Amino acid sequence: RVTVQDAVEKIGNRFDLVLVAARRARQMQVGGKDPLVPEENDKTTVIALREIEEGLINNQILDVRERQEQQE
Amino acid sequence: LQLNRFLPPTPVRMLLDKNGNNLAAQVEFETFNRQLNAVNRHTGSKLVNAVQQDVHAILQLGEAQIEKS
Repeated sequence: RVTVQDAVEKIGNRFDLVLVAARRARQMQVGGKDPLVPEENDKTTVIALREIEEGLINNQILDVRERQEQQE
Repeated sequence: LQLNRFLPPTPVRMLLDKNGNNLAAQVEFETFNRQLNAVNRHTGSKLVNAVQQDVHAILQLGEAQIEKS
């Protein structure tokens, strides 16, 4: 990835984008839980941004999954 | 009362398969140890603990097989 304009409108704020992407990247770095999109030698953080742009990752989704496993 | 010379905290090694059979005395820890190698983290823990309830049963065998020991 080079620019992050596509991710701005997906999470409108450009800072909540940063923290949400950091949440997903931390999940994908040591919290296992491989990315849902293929990687191209990309770091975990860029994969998080990529999936955010793909729309399949958002703060709501992360919270839903965290709550679901916290019920376990 | 110097229980050290008589009874200290003492380890007890047991090796249980699915059916709760002992293999500790058949192979020593060290020769066994070279084979082991850790594998992926929490994804692995979830994948293997998908059937973790059996462990609760295993104790009832393992205890039953090591309590006498």
